[PDB]
Amino acid sequence: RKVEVRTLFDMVGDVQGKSVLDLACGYGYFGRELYHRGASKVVGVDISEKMIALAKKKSTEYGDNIEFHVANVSDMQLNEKFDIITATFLFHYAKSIVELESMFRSVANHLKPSGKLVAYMAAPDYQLEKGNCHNYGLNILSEEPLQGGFIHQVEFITTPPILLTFYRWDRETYKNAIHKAGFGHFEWRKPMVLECMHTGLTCWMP
Ligand SMILES: Nc1ncnc2c1ncn2[C@@H]1O[C@H](CSCC[C@H](N)C(=O)O)[C@@H](O)[C@H]1O
Repeated sequence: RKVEVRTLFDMVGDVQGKSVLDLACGYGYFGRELYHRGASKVVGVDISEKMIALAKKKSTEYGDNIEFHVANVSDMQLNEKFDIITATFLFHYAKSIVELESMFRSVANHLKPSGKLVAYMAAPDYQLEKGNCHNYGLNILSEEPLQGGFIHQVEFITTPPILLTFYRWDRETYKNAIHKAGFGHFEWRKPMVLECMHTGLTCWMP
């Protein structure tokens, strides 16, 4: 998925001298890559004690300067604003519209004026009835309808196979969440390769 990574790095653009906050950072893969492209500062946040422990361990192996915090994005307080916030596969862990809105509000509160959010999530549009994504390597096992989205149980065709639950919020739910948070504008980023897929989201503060 080169164009996914390309779009992701295109969505972020130039990071030279930019402060980056990596939300749902895991062991800090993405923030670390932006550290090597000349980010002035990188901070990582994840809700998992396990992931942040492994992140700090990896930073030791790399001898990098990256700061890691255990926090829920919905109520995190770093007492600092950043040029760029990355939130790849964070928002489909939001179990409610209120939680989704909490997360966007928290992102906005940590953005410098004219700062941008770069996100990637399960396509808001996707409905099971349209067709399953076996070809893409993602098996949709169950669909539970929510007010303004769906709960999807997804099996990734791996060995062993693993089952993930996505809260797939529709475009309108996202638009309202982005609006309430006080973003100036945003757009959906959906690349098309020549010779089911996840969607990018870029949001700019005034
Ligand atoms: N409310 C929340 N706040 C912060 N991190 C969260 C969260 N809910 C889930 N996460 C974290 O989100 C991560 C998703 S997997 C890692 C995603 C990573 N940004 C990437 O693109 O590769 C998990 O590590 C999980 O612990």
